Amino acid sequence: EKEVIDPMAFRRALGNFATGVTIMTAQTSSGERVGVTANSFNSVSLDPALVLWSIDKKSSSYRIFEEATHFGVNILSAAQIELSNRFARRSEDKFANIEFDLGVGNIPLFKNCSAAFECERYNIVEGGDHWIIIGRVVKFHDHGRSPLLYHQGAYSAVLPHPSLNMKSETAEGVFPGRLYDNMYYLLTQAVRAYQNDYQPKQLASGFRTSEARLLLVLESKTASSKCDLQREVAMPIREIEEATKILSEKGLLIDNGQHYELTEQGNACAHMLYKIAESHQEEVFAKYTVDERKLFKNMLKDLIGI
Amino acid sequence: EKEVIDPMAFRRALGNFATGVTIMTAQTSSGERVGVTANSFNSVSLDPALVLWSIDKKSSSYRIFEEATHFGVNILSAAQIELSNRFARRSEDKFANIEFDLGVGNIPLFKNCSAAFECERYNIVEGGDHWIIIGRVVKFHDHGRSPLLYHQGAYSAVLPHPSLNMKSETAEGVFPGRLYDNMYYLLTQAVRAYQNDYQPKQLASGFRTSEARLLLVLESKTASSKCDLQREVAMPIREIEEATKILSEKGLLIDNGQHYELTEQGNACAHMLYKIAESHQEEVFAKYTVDERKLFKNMLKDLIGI
Ligand SMILES: Cc1cc2nc3c(=O)[nH]c(=O)nc-3n(C[C@H](O)[C@H](O)[C@H](O)COP(=O)(O)O)c2cc1C
Ligand SMILES: Cc1cc2nc3c(=O)[nH]c(=O)nc-3n(C[C@H](O)[C@H](O)[C@H](O)COP(=O)(O)O)c2cc1C
Repeated sequence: EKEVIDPMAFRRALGNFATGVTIMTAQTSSGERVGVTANSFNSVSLDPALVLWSIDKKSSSYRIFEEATHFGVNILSAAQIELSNRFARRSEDKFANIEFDLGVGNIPLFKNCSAAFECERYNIVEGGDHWIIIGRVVKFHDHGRSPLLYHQGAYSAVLPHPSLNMKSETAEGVFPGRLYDNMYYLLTQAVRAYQNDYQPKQLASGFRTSEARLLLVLESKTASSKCDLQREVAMPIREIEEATKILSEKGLLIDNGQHYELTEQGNACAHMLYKIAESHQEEVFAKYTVDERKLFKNMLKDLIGI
Repeated sequence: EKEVIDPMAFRRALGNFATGVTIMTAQTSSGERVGVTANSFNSVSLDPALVLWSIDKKSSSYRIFEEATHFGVNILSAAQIELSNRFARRSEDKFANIEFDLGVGNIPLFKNCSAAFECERYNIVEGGDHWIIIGRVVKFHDHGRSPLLYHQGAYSAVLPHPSLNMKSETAEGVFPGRLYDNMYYLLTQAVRAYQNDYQPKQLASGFRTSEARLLLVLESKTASSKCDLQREVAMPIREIEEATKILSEKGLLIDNGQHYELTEQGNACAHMLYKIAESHQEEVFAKYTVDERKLFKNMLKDLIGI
């Protein structure tokens, strides 16, 4: 006896494992290039230096990866969401107007990535409805740029710094070291404390990141179109479609032909998410004047540059 | 003669791919049980439901994963750094004083995780100095808790929210939607902008996250133990040892046998990292009074709870 696994509910469960984001590329001697956004990448071995990913067996790009003797792994930085979206959708020329260099074996390498790996195709292994492609790394580029994150269906970023030592007996002892008493560290630890308050409440009310973002954006109806919407929620199109379907089942959203609109329940759920977020600062700043609180927001906007 | 890339430079480069953190567990019919912290996990296939990970061929736990018919994947939450560290070090009893449940095939399952996957051992594939273990998922748990991240040798958290539209001619148009105009959103965008200023300057200096943290902490924690140090910098032991070896070869750190100590050049680098962080806010808040900046800092600390 083997258990039947629902594939969409299993896909949602996998969204709990955060990953960076890559684009796998290859080009033949002929001149045919492929590039495929992928988060199935991981490392295997240091010597020999080996990495792997999993490509759909129905992919139109599989033939080129199978034939080309070399392929590249581009680790996207936080600034490359547009690249990630371009190479996630079939089109006539995914590379149109992209700048890229040629590594060994004609590997296409994008500029401004967090890192890149030039691989020789090493082995191809059966993987259910995917093929597992194992590559030997023969060259790499390590730039260190802050990476693009993919988690619970949505694009995010890495929050810097180790946490405060919150059981310390001394006042300055809360900092991991005294040079962490600085404005940058304080801001990251304020975010971390806000998230620790807000996140469990959002989750206990039954919303995951991708659902939450669609509710908050669709409530305001600011350019409610498919390309405009993707840009605002920072999610893949495949994840927008999946998340509007769930919201539809919860009675929160209507998919009227071309665009999406919340229902009255959906509007109330969006507003409930706002009140949760605003709850923490309401409590923490209850004893500050309106002027002080107005001032705090303005200094925040000054660091942001708005 | 066989040419290979430097394994330790390669490991550093792989640090650019962010991942979650798992513990892999198994218990055989004879009662032998294992748990291994791992971040080589990823998904393979939706139908059949397949995932994989890679384990070191010299692992003393491999024999039990090879014997057990079933194994678990526990996706760790942000609050489980202690569990992560516990299951990353060889030990007489990793499971001592740890609460856990048993799944199918007596899989050890930990409490308070982000998610967990019960697998039947499906296939073991040659992986250089690792074995690639493929699992068929027979049951999953989807809790959605904020995840533990691992990036450039160190533990971090997720920075939430879609980025604001910096090219907006209107104040409202900056936000992905109007309900994102709240304190929590503004804090995360503040962190984003700060990091976009700080990060390329820390990179230009040659430091990755693991090195930077060690510098900042060791600059004032001149006598910390190896346990306290792991807790303070939020890095596993194995990364601390790798990072201090790099810092030693750069001339920034000495290992006198008992403790780690920064050199004169190490101290100067720690203070430079501090200046970079402090310089952004110093420029932006120049126009505010001495007491206005004091008020801002005090309000941040109220948010934190210190
Ligand atoms: C975040 C993200 C991760 C993805 N990861 C993978 C992957 O690991 N493997 C895969 O085959 N497709 C993945 N895709 C989908 C492919 O990008 C998509 O099928 C492909 O670009 C379609 O073009 P093709 O049919 O020419 O391959 C991913 C898409 C997104 C948005
Ligand atoms: C964040 C992190 C990720 C790790 N990932 C892996 C991995 O993917 N594969 C592996 O074999 N070991 C990995 N390790 C190391 C093992 O956890 C460690 O070697 C093991 O627990 C040693 O015990 P054993 O010799 O009894 O297996 C990782 C350690 C850490 C801290």
